[PDB]
Amino acid sequence: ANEIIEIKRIMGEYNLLPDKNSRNGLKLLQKQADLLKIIMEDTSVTENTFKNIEIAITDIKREYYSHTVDIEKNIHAIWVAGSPPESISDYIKTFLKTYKEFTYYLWVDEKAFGAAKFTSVLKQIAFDLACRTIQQNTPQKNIDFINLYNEIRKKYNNNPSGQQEYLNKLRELYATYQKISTPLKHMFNSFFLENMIKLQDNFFNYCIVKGVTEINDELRINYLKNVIKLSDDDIGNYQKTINDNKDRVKKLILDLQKQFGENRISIKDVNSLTSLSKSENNHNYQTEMLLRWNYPAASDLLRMYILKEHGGIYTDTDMMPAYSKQVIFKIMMQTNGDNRFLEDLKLRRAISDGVLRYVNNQNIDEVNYNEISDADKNIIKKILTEISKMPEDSIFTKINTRIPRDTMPILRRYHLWPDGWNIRGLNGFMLSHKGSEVIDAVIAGQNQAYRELRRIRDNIHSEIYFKQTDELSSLPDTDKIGGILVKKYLSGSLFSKFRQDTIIPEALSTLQISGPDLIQRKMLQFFRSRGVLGEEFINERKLSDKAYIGVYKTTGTGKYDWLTPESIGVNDVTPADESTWCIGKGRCVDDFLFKDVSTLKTENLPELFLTKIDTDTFFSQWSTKTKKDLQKKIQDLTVRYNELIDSSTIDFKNLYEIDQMLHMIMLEMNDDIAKRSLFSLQVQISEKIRRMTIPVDNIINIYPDLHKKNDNDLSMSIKGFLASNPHTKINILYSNKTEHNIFIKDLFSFAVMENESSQEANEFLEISTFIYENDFLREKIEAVKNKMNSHELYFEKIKKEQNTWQDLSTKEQKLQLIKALKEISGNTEKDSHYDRLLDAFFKKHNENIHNKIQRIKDEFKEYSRVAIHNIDKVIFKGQTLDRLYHEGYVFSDINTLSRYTLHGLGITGVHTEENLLPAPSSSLINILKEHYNEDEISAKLPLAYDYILNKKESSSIPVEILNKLSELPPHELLTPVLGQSVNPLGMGYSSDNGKITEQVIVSGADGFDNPISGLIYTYLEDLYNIHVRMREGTLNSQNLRQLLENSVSSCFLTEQSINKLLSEAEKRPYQSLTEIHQHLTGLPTIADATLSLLSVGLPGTGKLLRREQDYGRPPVTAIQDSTFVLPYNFKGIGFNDNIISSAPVASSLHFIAEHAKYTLLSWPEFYRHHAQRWFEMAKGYGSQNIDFHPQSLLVTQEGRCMGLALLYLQTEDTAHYSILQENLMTVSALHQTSNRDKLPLSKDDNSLMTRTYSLIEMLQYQGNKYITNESLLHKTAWNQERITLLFNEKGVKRALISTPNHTLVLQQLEDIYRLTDPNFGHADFLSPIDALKFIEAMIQLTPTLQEYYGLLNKDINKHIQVHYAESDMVWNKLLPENDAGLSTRIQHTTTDRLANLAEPVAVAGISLPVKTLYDIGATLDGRRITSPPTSEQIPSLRLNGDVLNDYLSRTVLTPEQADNIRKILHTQGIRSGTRPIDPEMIRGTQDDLVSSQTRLQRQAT
Repeated sequence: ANEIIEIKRIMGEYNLLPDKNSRNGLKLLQKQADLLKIIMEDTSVTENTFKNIEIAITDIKREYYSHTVDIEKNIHAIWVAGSPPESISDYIKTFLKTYKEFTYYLWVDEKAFGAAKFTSVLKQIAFDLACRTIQQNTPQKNIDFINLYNEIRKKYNNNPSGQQEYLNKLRELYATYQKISTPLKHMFNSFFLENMIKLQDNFFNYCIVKGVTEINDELRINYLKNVIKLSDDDIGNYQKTINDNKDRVKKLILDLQKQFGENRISIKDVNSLTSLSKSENNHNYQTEMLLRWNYPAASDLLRMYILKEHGGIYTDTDMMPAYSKQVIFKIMMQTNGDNRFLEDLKLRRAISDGVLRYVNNQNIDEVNYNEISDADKNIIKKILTEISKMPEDSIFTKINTRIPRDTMPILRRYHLWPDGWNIRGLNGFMLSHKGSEVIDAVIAGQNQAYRELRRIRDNIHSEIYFKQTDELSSLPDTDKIGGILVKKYLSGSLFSKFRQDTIIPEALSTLQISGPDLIQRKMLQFFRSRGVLGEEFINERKLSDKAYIGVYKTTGTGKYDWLTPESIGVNDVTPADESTWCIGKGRCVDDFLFKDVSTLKTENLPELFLTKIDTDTFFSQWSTKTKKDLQKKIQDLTVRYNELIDSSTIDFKNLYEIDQMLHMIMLEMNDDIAKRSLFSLQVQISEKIRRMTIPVDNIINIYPDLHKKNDNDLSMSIKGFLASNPHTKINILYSNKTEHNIFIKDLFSFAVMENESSQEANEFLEISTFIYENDFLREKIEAVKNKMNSHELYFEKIKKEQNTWQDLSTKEQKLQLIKALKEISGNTEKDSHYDRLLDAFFKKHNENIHNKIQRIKDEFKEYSRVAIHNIDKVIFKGQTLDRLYHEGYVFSDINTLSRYTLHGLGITGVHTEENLLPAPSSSLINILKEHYNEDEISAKLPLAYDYILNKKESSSIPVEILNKLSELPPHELLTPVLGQSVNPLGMGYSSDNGKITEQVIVSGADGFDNPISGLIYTYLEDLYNIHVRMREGTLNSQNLRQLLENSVSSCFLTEQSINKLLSEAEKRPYQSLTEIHQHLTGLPTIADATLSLLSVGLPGTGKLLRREQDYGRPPVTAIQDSTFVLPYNFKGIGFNDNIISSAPVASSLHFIAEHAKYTLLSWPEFYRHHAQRWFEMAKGYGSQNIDFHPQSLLVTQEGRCMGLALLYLQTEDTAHYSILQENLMTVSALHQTSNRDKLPLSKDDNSLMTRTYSLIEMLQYQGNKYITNESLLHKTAWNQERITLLFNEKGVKRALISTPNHTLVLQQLEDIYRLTDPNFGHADFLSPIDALKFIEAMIQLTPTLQEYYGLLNKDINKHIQVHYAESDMVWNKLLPENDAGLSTRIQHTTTDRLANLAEPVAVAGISLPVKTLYDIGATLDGRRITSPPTSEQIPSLRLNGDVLNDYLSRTVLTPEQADNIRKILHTQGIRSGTRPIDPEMIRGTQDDLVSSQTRLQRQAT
């Protein structure tokens, strides 16, 4: 019925429109067709009659229409720097002659004539940095390619007479480059692309600091001077190139305007486009300046910008209009039955050359005719003579002018390669009208493609090696892109000599980021999104012939019909094509600018290098005035700045202070070089913030909507997350108060309407049609909504028991509810849907919500992990969210506030409102790709998930695929929450199309500091206060400023904000917290506000991070890798993640036996019985340093202790190793004291323990994932000689020795090989062979130990694996560098902190040091003491019992403090949660004669 009434509404609206041939009419038609398609496909009432289906199909054939729009009379072309004008002018003239009323525009970037020199300088800087990095990562092997390259760079010498020689030498050197091993080539590609990205980011930060709103040539010159030592000769060369290009453009345009008139052809400046400076496009044009390997071609973004802005026809300056009927006919008549002239490229190219010369009144028979037989030469000559005899103005025909609304036809090209016909679309020719939707779709696709390209940098934990086993389809894969860039850099230019088939590298076309293939893909997706109007353009997952232009008939009973094309195209086969630009036409050598990079200013590139400041060289450029004025501030800043940079954790107090004072130094200093140095410091701080990441606690929280009809999606999500990981704790949160308030709202709304089941449906549709046929239509809808909201406001205002108490009972107290509804109603009657039919409605409401909850509970009653929580019981009394619940809050964002409040309370992990699913793993995608196509995976995944979870087989998937899916464990096919990382600022955020939304909130692990949570708490309190003030109707500037005078959220307090807030308050007082947020800040979501809040505490780095968002960089609060997908299209929520191609590797979990021994009380037995044996074995093979630091964190062998192993891989020197060792000892002691003895810890110790455990879990998952993957780490079987030659010859610093149940670490610390086993500690050796023999012997130590490692009664040589990598930055990329400071800082327990200070406190009339008071254990409101209590905290200081009893169990406590403790215990009390202890603090043991001797000796000394 809803579908029928929607049909009626849409027909009513569409027939009354000012112009049906527009966007909204097309949208209405599309949605009508879609819903009618559902209706026909819906067997709701049988299949009706074949006649009804016939009616439906005739109707859908009818309603399509055409809605044709004309095209603007404009022709566009893009001028490319260095293009000779004498070649372009011919095609300009031909297009002007063919199209009479069209206006030709030549688009020229006046401010980028020198961009080629700048880009080449950046490219060679990047290549030299990559070469240096690769050389330093492979010191054992001397790569001769690098030596040859450096030798060539040295022998460059003379510039003017050696540029061509240098280019040719590089051309030959590419052949030598194509000889190194494949991993080296991958290293070059990855490093080269990454270095370009970093250099572009450095240039953009230079633009940010300089405060420039436009990028022009002298800005590039200044940047080059500030980066490299740029001389005056180079600036002269740059300016000469700029002037030469300007003169060429001026000459060309002057000649053309003289011959045709200065009104038909003119010149446009691309900087007039409003899309270059648009924030969404984030300056991808500048990036394309650099990441471009088809130099002679124009840019791909500018075409789309031009077509969107002005519209019309875009053409390349290398193309001619298509021939007319007569020309083709005469060509056939002069060749008889030889169709080779119209199909072979060479012959038609010669014909095109001849016709082009003829039309422009040049020497007709001067055609090249190269490599053409004499007979064909003569035939072409007669053909050209016949054409020349034919009058002009009839040789070229015009393309179709009319066009469907919101579409972009694409030129189609047919070529006759030796292997057959190649038919592809080209971006060389387009048609569009001003502002069509497909242009916007293609632009969005280009932005997404550029974001995905910038993934090797923006993502810390990327992939370096892929094995390139299978690669096809879209392929944005960075490895191939880097390969093409290296090809372009070294081997001159592309297209050299021969290129695959007929000088056409199709692989290039499939690899182009924004080439024709991306446009085709986005057009296909747009047409699919159109609906039932779209399949006319869709032909079996490919674009049909209707989308393209210049389509020839496919059925010519042999070849094609070159007489009557379906649509008219253009003659893209042109003598000035790339076939001449490759060899014949002179290659552009003005685009290269040699620059030796031995003079690189390393200290001015914070993104590339990490520089620690000092007082010697940091001030070697400042002016004397600023010197000795701010030099001292920087000098005493160094000590904190260097330790902040060289740290594993982030101290937010230190960071706040450092950044605030750097910003202060900025604001009060007037200089340009010192400001640049301090900005470099700020950029280093920002990069440090971005590199740090903290784990997530493997918890998913789902806040479902209990009003959706379908409930299988939530069950599917819960089951998928249960199957993804055997430790993922699932929480489902709801709120009885929220739905109760929703029900009351609906009741009041229906009542206030009253103030104004087939039979009931028929009556309602009759009433709706009756009011649609008279004045009640289009006159009271907005009245209904305004009146209901105003009466909701008024009912909120009156505040009776129905409001404050909300009638939470509804058992007997429905009587006053009914009489109140009568009072609010204007019926002045009885039982008017109030005494009757209302109790039934209430019963329906409660039964629906409660049965949904009951089904959710019962379906997962056997799983202890799935917990159903009620929000009303978790929140505290009197909080913001509690007051929102109590007063009555029914806005759609109440769930967002609930997520924020619940995270503030303490529950961590992912928070989401919709039904997320774990992302498919790489194995699942590989299985799917073995039978399907990449574009089909997104549609076939729901069936695969159904079969994996519910075991529901489908007929749409081959049985072999189902068997393969059933073969693998479910947790090998889905990606769990565990292992995901977030920014150290705290809460992350999901994203779409670059922007960040509130669909998913991923919070950091518990224990780690979280500033965003506190900022959100304070800001939500402020928003609630503002809400209350607007509700009361008493708000003005004064009290608004006073209400926000103490909180951080006062940086939004501008005049316009005040005016907007007051106007909105006067318009509609009762508004939502998110709406108030939008009115106050101007940002759409709270997620966008958080960075602004943080910039109050980080005035320098906060603004820098915000300002880098619109320069291509991801938001600092965004998520890189998405392990979640949405359950309606299966698209990742990540910023630059594509789940289909970049799928995460499956992690092999480790499972132990259920009877696993060594509980927490019995684990020390293992060390107790094996430590001495381990020591003897270590001494029996030669070891000068043996140290024991056994762990008590992991009693069982789950994860085979791999997490701990990875921590020992984090260190690379002995000092950091010792720091990590002692910190792990402290954490194990804390864990033993907490869990084994059941003694509560202090807040600091508990947080440290939680952080260490979260890190251990995350590293365990990551290590298990890395072990079972071959591209990342090279697995090897046990072989002593192989391993020792691996360390000696190949060169490896770190390796993991993995057994079935354990993991050992082997490092080359300094010159001494350290073998670490988390049990028994580490042993040092002077040679790898000794370490390997000791490992094998240590395995064969005791049958208990051998069994405990899972090597009992099994061969050792075939069950121990060795894992390593080819270079150490592989390890640096895999291992996260935010390890909570365990490897750099010495973590002090609260007892050590209290012992450090010496200040006894006066408690109960006696003096007691704070350390001893803590050791006794003093609980303030159920929490240990961390600071010395003041005079107002003593009476409330209780005493802990268990801690005290343990304290007596440990120490002897001589009477001199035993009496003091007696006084403390009697004066104070014992907290009820602990147990009482009898006073038995005495000391009378032994004799104090040894005490006499000890004091005698100490006085002696």
